Amino acid sequence: SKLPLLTENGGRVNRVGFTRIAREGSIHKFGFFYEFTQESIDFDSDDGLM
Amino acid sequence: SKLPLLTENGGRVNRVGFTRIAREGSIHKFGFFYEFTQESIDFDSDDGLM
Repeated sequence: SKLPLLTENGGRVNRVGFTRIAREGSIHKFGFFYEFTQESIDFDSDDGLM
Repeated sequence: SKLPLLTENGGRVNRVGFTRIAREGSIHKFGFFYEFTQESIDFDSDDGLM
């Protein structure tokens, strides 16, 4: 019932349209840290602690 | 009962005929279109829309 049929006289028949879509995404921020003292390094048994 | 049996006298017996059929096909017309304006091209963000 929706086939674009055409007669020998043509005319303004079977017009169509188009569409488009948009996608999006965003970034975020992360981080963490730790703290220490000089003694916690110098007097510790393991010299490879850091 | 319908075998073409023939005797020694021959004669006009067991005549047959033939037939033929006609097939047909035809073509049809199709088409469609779309329209646009100059502003839909010049002011649109996407220079590759067309």
